[PDB]
Amino acid sequence: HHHMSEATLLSYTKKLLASPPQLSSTDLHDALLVILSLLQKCDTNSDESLSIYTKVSSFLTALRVTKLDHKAEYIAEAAKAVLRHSDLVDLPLPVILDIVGTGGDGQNTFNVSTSAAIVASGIQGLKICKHGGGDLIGTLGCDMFKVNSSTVPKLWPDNTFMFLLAPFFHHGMGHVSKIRKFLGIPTVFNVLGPLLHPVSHVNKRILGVYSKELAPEYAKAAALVYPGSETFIVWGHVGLDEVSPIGKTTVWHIDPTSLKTFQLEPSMFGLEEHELSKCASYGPKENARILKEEVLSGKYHLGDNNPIYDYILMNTAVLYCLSQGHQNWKEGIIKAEESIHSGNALRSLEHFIDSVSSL
Amino acid sequence: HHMSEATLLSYTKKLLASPPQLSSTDLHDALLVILSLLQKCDTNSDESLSIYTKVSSFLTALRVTKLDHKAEYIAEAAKAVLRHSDLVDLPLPVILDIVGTGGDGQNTFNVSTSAAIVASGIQGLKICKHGGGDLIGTLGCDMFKVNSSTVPKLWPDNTFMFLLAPFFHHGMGHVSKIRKFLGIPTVFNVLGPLLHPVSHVNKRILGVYSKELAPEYAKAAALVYPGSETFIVWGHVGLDEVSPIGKTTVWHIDPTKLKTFQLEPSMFGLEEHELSKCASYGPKENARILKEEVLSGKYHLGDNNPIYDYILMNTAVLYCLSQGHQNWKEGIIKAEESIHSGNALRSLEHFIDSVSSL
Ligand SMILES: Nc1cc(F)ccc1C(=O)O
Repeated sequence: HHHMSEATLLSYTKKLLASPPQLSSTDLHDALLVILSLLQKCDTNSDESLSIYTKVSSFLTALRVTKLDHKAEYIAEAAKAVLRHSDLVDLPLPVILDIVGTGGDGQNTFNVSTSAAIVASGIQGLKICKHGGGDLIGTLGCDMFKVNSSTVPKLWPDNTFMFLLAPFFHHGMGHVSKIRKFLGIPTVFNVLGPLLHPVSHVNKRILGVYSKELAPEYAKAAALVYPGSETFIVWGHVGLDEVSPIGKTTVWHIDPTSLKTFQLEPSMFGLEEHELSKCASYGPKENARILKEEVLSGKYHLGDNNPIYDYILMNTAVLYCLSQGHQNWKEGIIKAEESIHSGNALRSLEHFIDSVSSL
Repeated sequence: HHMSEATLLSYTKKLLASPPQLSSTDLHDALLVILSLLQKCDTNSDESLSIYTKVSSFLTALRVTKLDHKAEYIAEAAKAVLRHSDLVDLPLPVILDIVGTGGDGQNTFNVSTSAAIVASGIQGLKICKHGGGDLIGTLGCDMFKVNSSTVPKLWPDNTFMFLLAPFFHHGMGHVSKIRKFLGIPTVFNVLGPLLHPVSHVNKRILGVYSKELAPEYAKAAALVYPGSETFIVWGHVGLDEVSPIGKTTVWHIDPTKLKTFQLEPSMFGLEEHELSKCASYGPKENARILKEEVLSGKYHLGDNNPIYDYILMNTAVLYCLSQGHQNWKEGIIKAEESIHSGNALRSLEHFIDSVSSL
């Protein structure tokens, strides 16, 4: 009877069981708003809670089976519906970039994403507002829970680097957290993280995706969620949501002043290829120590063929090149190298850690 | 433990593959995992939340693939539910059943029970009707007394028996709450007619709600009842019975191939009646009409009483199925004779008395 009811949710699920399916991209937006209302108001241990988890499970599964949650317009409406339950950052009116992946690629490489974001943030004229999650920033002695829509505006003016932990912004993602665990299958939610940036001022971004087949739809989705933001969608050919240190990577270029694809190889950066096995994660604590006491403290050099160092330089070089409007990959390398050895990258990180500590 | 959420999840994943990797025996095994897990959901705990999430996921994925519209899947689903059933063991006439899937959005009179009773008064015929009884319940019959253990006692001396489904199929009891919560059709919606606990039944009418379903539903009926001559019926107004208005398609399984023909009340010498004239007056009222207005002999062929015509027609189809011909007007004469001889009221009365002295 009320729009925000099991009855309304059921009617949207029934559009999904029709041949062909009759669920529009805007219906998916509307359905997700009903699911989030139904889940936020859940009465613990009530029959109503079981019935609701039943109908949300049913909807989300139907949506996976039809594959409409892999269509650009549907991904965008889904991100938009989720964002309605989010704390967005209100800022008073350098190039501001984000770098992040969908995940879901079944890989466990070093956190190059946060590392490149920190090294890029050391380059004069760049500002980095990375949205993610992760624990890595956690283990450098700053409470990431202190960073929310209320504190980001205080941190914003004097910081070249910032990290936003998604769960402290996206209360809608918090509401589906338990049913996602219970479902144990991928859903539309597995690909929304990168399209939920709560800072409107971000100009450019690298968005990594787990699959070649998603990339073109994810590029069209990114264009709809971040209108006029110049964007690389990246897919490493080995199956990786960032620029791979082995083999090729494809870039899908959303260029608002112009769709177009181009191919990246480590040789274009003046770097050796490295196998994924040589570029592994040692978990958050050790990743952070490696980053802070080795990479950012200048223990390694361009030309040392240190695999992790190379991997971070390359991802940094793409951030720089994206930021300046050119494909001079070796120049982004030089700029990444200078950010580290000048101490600027470590200073950018330390200033953000001190800033957070002060809240 | 193999009967676990993790095992169910792996079955759901088979359904999300392109193309799906869920075989019909996979559905059988998945359904035993489901009925086992749902048995443990006696509270609204988080474990229950989790199990309902995964069963809903599985059942919904099955519906959207449409594997639950395929005969092999429907038969394997029936076999899995029957594992949780009390089945009737009998010592080794024609024995008939008449029942529908429901799910047609109609609210028509209980013509199956009524036609089963009238048919049971035609000499040579034995009726063991299986159904979801509330009607026969209100005629002073303790239908809980009719179970696995008591059916063999009632079998020898009764031309008519009614078997109330929820007292046989514990497995259906377990999925009752989640099916209500799902609000969408699943495979469970079409299993009722395929769950008969007496294997000696050798002919039946099974109504379906959909033209589209009927062909695959006839195949499933042939897999579930290999030793059975069967009519699947769909009234074109959208009805799981021989319709008192417009045409009814019949799919015929003759275990000698899917034969088809068409029924129209004129073939029975009957006027057409709108569904509105053949409405369900509720269990207590339906039982009153059937025993007072119909089995008493108050109405005859030619009175054009809608309920009475509706019962005569469905009885006549049972008779013709039983005899291996299409003499529909002979069917009417045999039905009219079972009502007006009193033989029908007596057959029902014998059963109610058999159950009373149990
Ligand atoms: N709830 C049921 C119980 C039975 F024994 C047989 C069928 C059903 C049904 O819901 O159709």
